Amino acid sequence: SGAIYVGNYRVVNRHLATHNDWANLVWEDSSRDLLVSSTTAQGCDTIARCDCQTGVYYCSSRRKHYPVSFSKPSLIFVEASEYYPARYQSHLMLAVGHSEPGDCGGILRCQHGVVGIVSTGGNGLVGFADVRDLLWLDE
Ligand SMILES: COc1c(NC(=O)N2CCC[C@H](C(N)=O)C2)cccc1C(F)(F)F
Ligand SMILES: [Zn+2]
Repeated sequence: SGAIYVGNYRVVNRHLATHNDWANLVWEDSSRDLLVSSTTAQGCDTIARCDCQTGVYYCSSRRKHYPVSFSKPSLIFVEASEYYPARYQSHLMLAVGHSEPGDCGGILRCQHGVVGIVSTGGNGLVGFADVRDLLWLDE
């Protein structure tokens, strides 16, 4: 679990969005596993606007932060799950690191701000949904 809170927006994994997220929907994209909902309160977070390929993520299944080197946002094949058929997920960045399904939502940050959230993983890999291209989150 986990979310990004920037301005009047809440960014979550689309597959973990609640009834209230859908009732306050701003934008969603199944191909990216992202959903953004509106908030009444002003959020705590800053979005990175950079091309960093290293950073630190929070791993809830270890209660620890880990440093990672990750690939540039790209189209990656993701096996079928209960949430989605087998498909290519776009804007996904992979890294070697521990992750379990419940780790989705953990934030990846670099020195500039929030980069993205945990969205996929397995076999010593962790995948992050990028949010740095979503310039409208800042206005
Ligand atoms: C494949 O199972 C996982 C997952 N689950 C997912 O990646 N997915 C399930 C949720 C939607 C994701 C997506 N964005 O489509 C895919 C995450 C971390 C670790 C593992 C594990 F180690 F068990 F293999
Ligand atoms: Zn950066």
